[PDB]
Amino acid sequence: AALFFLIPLVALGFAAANFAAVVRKPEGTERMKEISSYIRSGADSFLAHETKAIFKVAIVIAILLMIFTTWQTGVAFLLGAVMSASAGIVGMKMATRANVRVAEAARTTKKIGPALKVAYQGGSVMGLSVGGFALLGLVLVYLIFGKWMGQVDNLNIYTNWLGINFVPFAMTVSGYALGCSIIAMFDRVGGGVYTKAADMAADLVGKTELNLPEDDPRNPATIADNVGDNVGDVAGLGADLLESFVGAIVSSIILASYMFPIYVQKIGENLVHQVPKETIQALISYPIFFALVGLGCSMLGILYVIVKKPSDNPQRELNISLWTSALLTVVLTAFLTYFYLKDLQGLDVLGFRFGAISPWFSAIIGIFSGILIGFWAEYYTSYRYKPTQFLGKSSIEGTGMVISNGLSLGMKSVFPPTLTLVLGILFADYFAGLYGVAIAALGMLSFVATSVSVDSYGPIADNAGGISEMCELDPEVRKITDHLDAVGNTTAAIGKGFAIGSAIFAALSLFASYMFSQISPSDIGKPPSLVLLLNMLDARVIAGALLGAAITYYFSGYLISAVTKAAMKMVDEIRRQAREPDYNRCIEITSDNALKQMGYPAFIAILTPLVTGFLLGAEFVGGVLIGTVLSGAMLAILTANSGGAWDNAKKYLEAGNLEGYGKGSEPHKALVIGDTVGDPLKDTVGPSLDILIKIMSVVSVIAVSIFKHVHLF
Amino acid sequence: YVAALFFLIPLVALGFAAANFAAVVRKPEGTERMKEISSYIRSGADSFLAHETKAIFKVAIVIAILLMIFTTWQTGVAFLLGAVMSASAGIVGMKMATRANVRVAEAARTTKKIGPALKVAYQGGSVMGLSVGGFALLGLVLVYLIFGKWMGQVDNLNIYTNWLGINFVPFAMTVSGYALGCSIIAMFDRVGGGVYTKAADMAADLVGKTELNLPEDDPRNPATIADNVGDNVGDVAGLGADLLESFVGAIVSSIILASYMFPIYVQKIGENLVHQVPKETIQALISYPIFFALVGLGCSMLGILYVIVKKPSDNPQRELNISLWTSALLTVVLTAFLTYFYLKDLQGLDVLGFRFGAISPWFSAIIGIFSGILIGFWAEYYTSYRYKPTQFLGKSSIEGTGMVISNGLSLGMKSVFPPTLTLVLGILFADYFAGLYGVAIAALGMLSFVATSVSVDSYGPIADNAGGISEMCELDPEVRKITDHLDAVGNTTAAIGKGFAIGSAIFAALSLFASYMFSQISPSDIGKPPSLVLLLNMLDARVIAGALLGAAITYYFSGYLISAVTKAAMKMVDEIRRQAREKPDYNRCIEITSDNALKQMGYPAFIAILTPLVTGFLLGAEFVGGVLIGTVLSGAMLAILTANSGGAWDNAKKYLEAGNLEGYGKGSEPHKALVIGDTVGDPLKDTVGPSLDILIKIMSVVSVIAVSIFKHVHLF
Repeated sequence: AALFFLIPLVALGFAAANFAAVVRKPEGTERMKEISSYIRSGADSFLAHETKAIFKVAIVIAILLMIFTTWQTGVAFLLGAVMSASAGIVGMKMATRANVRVAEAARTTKKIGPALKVAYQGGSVMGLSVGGFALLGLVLVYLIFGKWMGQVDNLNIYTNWLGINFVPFAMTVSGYALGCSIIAMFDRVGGGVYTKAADMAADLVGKTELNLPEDDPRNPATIADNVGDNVGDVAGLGADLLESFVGAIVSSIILASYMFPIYVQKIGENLVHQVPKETIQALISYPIFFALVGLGCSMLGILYVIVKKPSDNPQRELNISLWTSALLTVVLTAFLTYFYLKDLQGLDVLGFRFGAISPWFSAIIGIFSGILIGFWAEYYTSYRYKPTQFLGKSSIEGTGMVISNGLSLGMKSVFPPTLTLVLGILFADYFAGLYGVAIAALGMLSFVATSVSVDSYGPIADNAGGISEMCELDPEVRKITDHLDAVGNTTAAIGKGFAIGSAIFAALSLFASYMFSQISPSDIGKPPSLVLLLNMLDARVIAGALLGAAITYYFSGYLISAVTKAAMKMVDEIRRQAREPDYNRCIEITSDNALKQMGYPAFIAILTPLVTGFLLGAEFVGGVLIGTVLSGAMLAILTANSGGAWDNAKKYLEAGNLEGYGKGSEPHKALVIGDTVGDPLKDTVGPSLDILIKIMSVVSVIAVSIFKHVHLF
Repeated sequence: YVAALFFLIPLVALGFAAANFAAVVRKPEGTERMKEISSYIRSGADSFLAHETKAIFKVAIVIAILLMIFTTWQTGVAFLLGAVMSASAGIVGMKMATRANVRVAEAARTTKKIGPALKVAYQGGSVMGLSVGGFALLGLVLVYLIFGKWMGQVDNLNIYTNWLGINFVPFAMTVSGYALGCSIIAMFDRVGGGVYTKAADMAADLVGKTELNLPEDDPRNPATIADNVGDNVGDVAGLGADLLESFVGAIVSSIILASYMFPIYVQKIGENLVHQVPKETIQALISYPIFFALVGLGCSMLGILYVIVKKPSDNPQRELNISLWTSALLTVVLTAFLTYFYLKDLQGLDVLGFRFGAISPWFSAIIGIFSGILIGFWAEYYTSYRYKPTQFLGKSSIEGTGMVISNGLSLGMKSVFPPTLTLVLGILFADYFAGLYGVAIAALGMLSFVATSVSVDSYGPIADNAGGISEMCELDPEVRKITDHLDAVGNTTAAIGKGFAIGSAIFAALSLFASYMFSQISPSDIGKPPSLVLLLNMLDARVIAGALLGAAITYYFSGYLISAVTKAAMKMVDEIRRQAREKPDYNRCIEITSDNALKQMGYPAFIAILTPLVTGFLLGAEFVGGVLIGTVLSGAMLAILTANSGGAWDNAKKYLEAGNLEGYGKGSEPHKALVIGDTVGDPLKDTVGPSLDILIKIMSVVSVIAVSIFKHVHLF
C-alpha cells in the first residue's frame, strides 16, 4: 500500500530525469538558440505575471475558506494550487527548452525517430508532473488530514463555529479540488485570451504598412505566438486534464463520505448505519489507489515508448503509448477492484449490481468512452475524413458558404460524442450508480499522465518546425519537422476532444457530489430517496437552468470580444515600438491586458453560485449547474470542432488536395477568413467552458453548506 | 347567456377579417406593370401553398389515424380540426397579403402620403391576425362544447382506460390532440417554407453574382420573385402559425394541468377517495383560460379597429404600438374582472398554488404580458442600429470580414442574457402567484392579444413586397422614399415580433413540459402524496443522459437546417441556369424549390416527432423528461442567438448603406464584409431560429401524448 503512495514521487523523479536527459541533447546553431531564447523569455515572463495574480487571488480564497468551513480546507486548497502550478511551470520550462533539441535531432540525424523521441520526452515532463503532483497532493491530504487527524475515522456531519455543517473529509478534498480549479481557470481563461490575441495580432501586422512576415523574428507577435502555443497546449490543456482528473477522484470521495450519514435507519431509538465505516472508508480510498495504479501504468507506457526501438511512424508511437497505458490499467485495476472490495458488506445499498467487481466495469467504460470520444473529434476535424474535405471543397462557393458550412459541421458534430457520453453514463450507472459514474470519469482519466504528455508533444513540435523555418533550415530538415508538426496537429484535436469529454464527465460527477453535499443533520432519518433529490418541476430549478445556459453563452461572447480587443492593443504597441524588437514588452502588455480581462469571466464563474444561492437557495443553484453543464458541453464541442475543421480545411487546400487552387487563390482566402474566425473559438471559448462547467460546480459544492439554509428568498 | 356571448367572439373576428379583406380588395391595383409583378408574386404564393398543403394532408391523415387507434377517436378528430384551423388562417393571410402588396403602393402613389398606405397595409395584416385568433379559438370552443360538455368529457374528469389499456384523462388527451394538430401546420410552414425562403434568397443573390449576372431586384431574375414570395411564406404564414401554436399550447397546458389536478389531489380516507380539489374548481380552471383568451381577442379586435379608424397620422410605428398597447391594457383590465368574478366562489385553490386566492392567476397573466413586451424590446436593442451593439458591429466592419463574423457571433451569444433573465424573473413571479398553472397563465397573458401581434408581424412582409414592386417598376423617387420608410418600419416590427415569438415559444414549451409531468399520473398513484407523482429527479442518471441527448439533437437539427438551405439554393441556381439555356418560369422554380424543401423537411420533422417515441419506448419517461429539458434549454439559447445575430448583421449592413459610416458606402470593402455577414445570418434568423421555436414545443406535445403508452411500455 505504501508503495502505491510512493508512486507519485516516482513520477516526479521520472519528470526530473527526462528533463535532464533532454537538456543533455545539443541546441545546435546559434540562430536556433536566439529564437528559442526569445521564446523562453516570453514564457517565463508570462508565467511570472500569471503566478503573481494567482497568488494574490489564492490567499484571499484560502482565508475565506478558513474563516468559513474549516482550516484544513484552506490548507488543502493552497496545497492543490501549488501542485497544479508546479506541474505547469515544470512542463512549460521543459517544452521551451526542448523545442530546439527536437530540430537538432532531426537535422543532425536527418531522421524522424530521434527528433520524435526528444519531443515526446519533452512532453512527458508535463504529463508526469501533472500526474505526480496531483496524486502527491491527494496522498498528502489522505494521510495527513485523512488518517492521522482521523477525518476518515469520524465520517459524521461536523458543525463549525459559524453553524455551517458538512462531513469534514469531503469538505477538505473539495478545497483541494477548488485549488486545482483556480490554477486551471487562470491558465485557460487568461492564457487563452493572451494566445489568441497574439495570433490575431500576428495575422494583422502582416497587412499593415509594416509588412512584417508572419513567420519572421522581426514580427514580435511571432515570438508571442510561439510562446502562446506552449501557454495553451502544455499549461492550459495540462491544467484542464489535471482538474478533471482530481475532480473525478474527489467526487468519488465525496459521494462515499456522504453515503455513511445517508443510509442510517432508526430501528428503535438507535441509528444503525446500513453502510458501515469499513465499506465507506474502503470506497473513500479505492479511487486514490485506482488513480495511483493508473499513474504507474502511465509511467510504464511512457517508458516503453521512450526506450522502444526508434521508428518512422510518429502517430503509431503515440497511439502505442496510449493503448499500452490503457490496457495495463484495465487489467491491474481489475485485480485491484476484485481484491480490494471483495470482503465489503452493504455494496448492494450503494448501487453495486454485480458486487465488488461492479465499479471496475464502470471504470473501464469511461476509458473506452474517452478513446471513442477522441476519435469523434478527429473525424469531424481531420481532412482525412469526409466532413473537413467537404468544407474545404466548398471554399469555391464563397466565404459565406465556408462560414455556414463550418457552423453546420460543428453543430452536427456535437451529436456522436454526446451520444457516447449518454451511453457511457447509462451503463456506468447500471453497474454501480452515481459512484460508478464518478468511477467512469476517473477511468476515462485513469492514464492522465500519458494523455497530457501526448497533448504537450504537439506544441513542442510546432515550435521546433517554426524555429527551423525561421532559421531557413534545409528543405529535408524542414520536411522532417513539418511531418512532426502535422502529427501534432491531429493529436491536438484528439486531445481537445478528450479534454472536453473529461470536463463534462467530471462536471456531472461534481453535480452528484453537490446533491450529496446538501445533506443536513435534519434529514438523517428521512429516506434516502427524499434527500438526494433535485425536482425539475420546481420553477426555481427551471429558472436556474435557463439562467445558467444564458450565463454560459454570455461568458463565451465576452471571451470573443476580449480576444479581439487584446489583439488590437498588441498591434498598437507593435506600431509604437516601430515608431520608437520589443519581445517581452509586447508579451507583458498583452499578458497584463488578458489578466485584466479575466476578472469578469472569473467573477462570473465563481460568484454566480454564491449570489444565486444566497438569493434563491440550493434548488435554484442545482438548476444553474445543470443549465451550465448542458450548454457548456454543447458549446465546447461545437467551437472546438468548427475551429478544427476550418483550420484543417485550409490545410487540405494548401496541400493541393483541391486541384487548381493554392496559397493566394480566392478559396484559400475564404478558408483563411474561416480559420481566423475559428481560432478564438477553438483555443479560447471551448477550454474556458471546460473550466466553467467544473469550477462553478466546485464553488457550489463548497458554499451550499452555507447558503442551503442561508438564502434571502 | 354571457358564456355564449363570449363564444361568439371567434366568429366576430373571422367576419372582421372577411370585411377587411373585402375593404382592401376594393382598393385599386393601379398600373398594369404593378398588376403583372403582383400576379407573378401571387401565383408563386398560391403554388407554394398548394404544394405544401398536399403533404400536410397526407401526414395529418396518418397522424389522425394513429391518434384514433391509440388513445381515442375524439383525439384524432380534434387533431384534424386544429390542422384545418391553422392551415385556413395561413392560406387566408397569404392570399390577402399577395392581394394588398399592390394597393399599399397605389395608396402611396395616388395620395403621396404615408397614412393611407399604412392603413391599407395594416388592414391587410389584420386579416392574418384575426384569422389566427378566430380560427384557433373557434377550434377550441368547438372542442370544449362538442367533446367537452355535450359528450361530458368535462363531467367525468377521471382517468379513462382505452381498449389497449392506455390511461389518460379524456378531455386532457383531446386538447393535446388539437395542439398536435396546430403543431403539424406550424412545423410544415416553419421548417419547409423557411428552407424554401432562404434557398430562394440565396439563389437570388448567387444568380446576381453568377455568370448569368441577372440583377438583383429585377423581374428577369426568377429568384427575385421567389424571394418576394418567401417573405410572405415566412413572416405571414410561418410566423403566424408559430404564434398560433404558442397561443394554443399555453391554453392547452392550462387545461391539461387543471384536468390532471382532479386525480392528483385525492385523499384515500380509509376506503373512500376524497377529491381535495372538487369538480367545480377543476371545470372552472379548464374553462378560465379559454375565457381569458376570448377577452384578449375581443380587446385585440378593439385595438385593431381603433387603429384602422383612427385619424390618419404620419408616424407608423406609433400607430402599431398604439394597437399593441390598447389591446394589452384592455385585456389586462377586463381579464381582471374575469378572473375575480369567475374564480371567486371556488374551493381548494390553496392546495393548487393560488397564493392570493381567486385573483392569483391574473397576476400571472399580466406578468406574461409585460415579459413579452420586455423580451420584444430586447430583440430590438441587440438588432437595431439605433442602439449601441449593431452600431459597434457596423463600425467594426472597417477592420475586416473575420471581425464582422466574430463580432456578430459575440453579439448574438451575449444577447441571450437580458431576454433569458426576463423569462427567469417572469417564471419565478408567475409561479409565486399561482404555481405551474400560473406559469401557463403567464404564457397565455403574454399571448393574450395574439391577433394584434400577428397583424403587426404580417404587416412587415406586405410592405417589403410593396417596396420591392416599387423598385422593380421604377416608380417616382418620392413614392419610393415613402415605400422605403415603410420597409424600415416593417424591419423593426419584424425583429420585435420574431423576438416575441421566441419568448412565447419558450414559455409555452415550459408549460408543455409541466403538462407532460402532470400527464404521467397513473391510476396506482391515487394514494401517493402529490410530491411523489409530480417529480422529475435530476440525479437519476437516465434524466441527465436524456438531457444531454436532447441538447445534442437540437444542435444537430440546427446544423441540418443550415446545410439544407444551401442545398436547395444550389439546386435552384441549377434550375435558373437551365431556364436561361431554354417572361421566365416563375412558378416552375418556385415549385422546384418548394418540393425540395418539403422533401428535406422530412428528416428534421421525423427527428422532432419520433425522438420522444424512440427514446421513450427504449428507456422510459424519466429519460424523455430529460430530453425535453435539454431540448428546451438548448433551443431557447440557440433560437435567441441565431435570431439576434442575423438581425444585427442585416441592420449593420443597412447602417452602412445609409452612409452612417463617414467615408464608406455601397461597394467599399467594409460593405462587402457586412454583405458576407448578412448572407451568413439570413439562414440562421429566418430558418434555424424559428424551426427551433417549433421543435421545443412539438417534441413536448408528442411526449405529452405518447407518455400514456411508453411510460409503462418501455424496453429498458
